[PDB]
Amino acid sequence: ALLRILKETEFKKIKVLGSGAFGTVYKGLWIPEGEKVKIPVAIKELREATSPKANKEILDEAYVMASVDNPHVCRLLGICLTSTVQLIMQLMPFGCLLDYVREHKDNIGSQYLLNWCVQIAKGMNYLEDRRLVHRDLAARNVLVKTPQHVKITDFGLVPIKWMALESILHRIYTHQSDVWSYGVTVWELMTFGSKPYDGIPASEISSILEKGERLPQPPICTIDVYMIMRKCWMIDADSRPKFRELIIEFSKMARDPQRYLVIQGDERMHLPSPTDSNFYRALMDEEDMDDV
Amino acid sequence: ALLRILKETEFKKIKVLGSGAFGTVYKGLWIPEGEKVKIPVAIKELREATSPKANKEILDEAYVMASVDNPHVCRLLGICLTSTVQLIMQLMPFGCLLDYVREHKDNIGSQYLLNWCVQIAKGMNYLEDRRLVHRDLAARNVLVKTPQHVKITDFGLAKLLGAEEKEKVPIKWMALESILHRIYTHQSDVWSYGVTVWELMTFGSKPYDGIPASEISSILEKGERLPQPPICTIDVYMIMRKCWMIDADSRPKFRELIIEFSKMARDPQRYLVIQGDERMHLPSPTDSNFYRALMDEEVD
Ligand SMILES: *CCC(=O)Nc1cc(Nc2nccc(-n3cc(CN(C)C)c(-c4ccccc4)n3)n2)c(OC)cc1N1CCOCC1
Repeated sequence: ALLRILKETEFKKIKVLGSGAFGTVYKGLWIPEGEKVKIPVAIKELREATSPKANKEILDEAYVMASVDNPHVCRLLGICLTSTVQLIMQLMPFGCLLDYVREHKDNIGSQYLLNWCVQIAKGMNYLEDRRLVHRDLAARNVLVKTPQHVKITDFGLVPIKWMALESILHRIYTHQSDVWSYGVTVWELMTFGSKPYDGIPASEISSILEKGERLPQPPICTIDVYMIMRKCWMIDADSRPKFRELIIEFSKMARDPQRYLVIQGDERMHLPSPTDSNFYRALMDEEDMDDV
Repeated sequence: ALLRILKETEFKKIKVLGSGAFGTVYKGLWIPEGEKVKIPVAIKELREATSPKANKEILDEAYVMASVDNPHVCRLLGICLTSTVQLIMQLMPFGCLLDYVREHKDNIGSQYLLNWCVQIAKGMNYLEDRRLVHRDLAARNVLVKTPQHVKITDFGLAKLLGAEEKEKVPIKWMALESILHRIYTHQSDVWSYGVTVWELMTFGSKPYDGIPASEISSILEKGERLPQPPICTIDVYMIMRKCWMIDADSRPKFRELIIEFSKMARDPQRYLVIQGDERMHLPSPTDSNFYRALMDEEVD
C-alpha cells in the first residue's frame, strides 16, 4: 500500500536531470485522473528494457524502497512497469549536495556543513537499523530538499574512490563499509566538492590504501573533524565508528560550529533565523523531522 | 517569527489564477537569496481597503493571520507592504472547493461531501478556540490541498479591508445580525457555515439566486431559508436549518458540528442520497499515501 502502481498515461517526463549511470532521471509531471493539475515529480528510468520476471523481483525490492520512512532518506513513491522500469519519487528542487556545495564554493557556513554531516548520519543509521546497506553513499547521492534539510537517495540498485578496502578487494558490503563511504562523503563536503584522490587511477587505489595513505586534511577542518574521517577509513572494519556514534559526535560539534571548522567569513554565514526557517518549512518542508 | 517580510525583488508574479472582491490571486515564484531555484508560491494582491490602514496596523494583523496553526486553516506565510498589499501562501494547485464541486458535479461521493464538512468544522472550531472570527466563510474561501484535505482560506481579510456601500460583503452568507447591525461573532460564522454546507450539498449552486442582495435581510425576517438540497436527508438539512436560526444562541456550536458530521461520515449513505454513490468511494490507502508524499506532508 506504500507503492503506487502508475500507468504511463498519468505522468510524463518533462526534462532530463541526470543521465548515464543508472539510467536517466527526469523532471516529471503527475496528472491525476479526472483532474487538471500537474504535480512535479522525479522519474528514474532504466535504459535497458530486458524485464519479464525481472520486473517481479524489481517490484519486490520496490516495496522495500517504498517503506523507508525517515526525514533524511528518500522514499520510493511509485512505479510504472511499462517498457523500462520507471521509478517515481519526490522532486528535490535544489538538486544534489555535490553540485550544491560546488556552486556555493566559499559561501557555506560551518553550521550547514556540520548539520549536513549530522543529517546524513541519521539517514544512514536509520538504514542500518533497518538492516539495509546503501553500497553507494556519496555527495552526489544526497539531495537538497532545502539548504537546511538533506536526504540520501539512490537507495535500491563502481565508486572505487568511495568504497572501503574490503569492498574493493572482496566485494564485501556491510554497514561498516558504508561508514567508510560516509567518511569520503564528509571529505567531499568539507573540500566543497573536490574529487577524491584526484587524477589517481581508480585501479591503483587499493594499493595506496594498503600503504595507509588517506585523503588529506581539508583546509577548513580542525584536527577533531579530520580524526573522525581518519577513523572511518581504518582497515579493520570493526574499528570504524558506528553511525549512531557519528550522529552524537558531529552533533556536539554543530553546537559549537566555529570551534571545529575554520572558515573565512564564517561569522556572517549563520543558519537562517526562525523566520526564514518557518518560511521554508511552510512552503516545501511540511514534513515531521528533528530540530537541527 | 511566523511572518516573513518579503522585498519586491525576491518574488515575481507569473500568471493570474482568479479574481475576487478582496483581490486577485497569482501563481507566484519565490527566488531565495543566492539560490538558482524558483519556488512556486501563491500571491494575493489585495484591493485597497476602506478606512485606509497604516502599514503598522496591517502588519499588526498580518501577524495574527500568520499565527493560525491548524491542518484545516491556511496560514499566511509572508507579506510585501509597498504600493499594494501582497500576501504569500503555499500554492494549492487544485484550487478552491466551490470550483471543485461544480466541476466534478455528479461525480462526487457522499463520503467526500461529509468529510469536507467535518474538516471545515474543524478549522472553524480552531478559530473559535483562538477567539478569532472569520467573517467570510464560503465555499469559494475553502481551498483544496488534496481531494481528501481541504483548508479554510482568507481568514482576517474581511476585517482589514472593510467595505463601502456594498452592504465585497457576502450578504447571502451572513447571519441576520451581521447584515442588520454588523455584528460578527462565532455564532454568525455558524450561519455562514450552514450556507457553506448548502453550497457543497448542491454542488456549487448560487444561494438565493434571482433575489437581489439588498433584499436578503427582509426575506430572512419572514422565516424563509434555503431549500433542502435534493441529495440531503432531513438529518443533514435539519442541521443546516439550525445554523440559520435568528437566535444566535440557539444555533449549533462548531464543537457539535464536528461530532455530528463525523457520525454521518461513518455511515455516509444513510444521510446523503446520491445516484450511483455505490461506486464513488474514498481513495485506497495507496492513492492516499501517494497524495500525502507528493502534496501534503503536514472519518471512514
Ligand atoms: C547531483 C546530481 C543531481 O541529482 N542533480 C539534480 C537533482 C535534482 N532533484 C532530484 N529530485 C529527485 C530525485 C533526484 N535524483 C537524482 C538522481 C541521480 N543523482 C543522485 C546522481 C536520482 C536517482 C535516484 C534513484 C536511482 C538513480 C538515480 N534521483 N533529483 C534536480 O531537480 C531540481 C536537478 C538536479 N540537477 C541540477 C543541475 O544539474 C543537472 C540536474
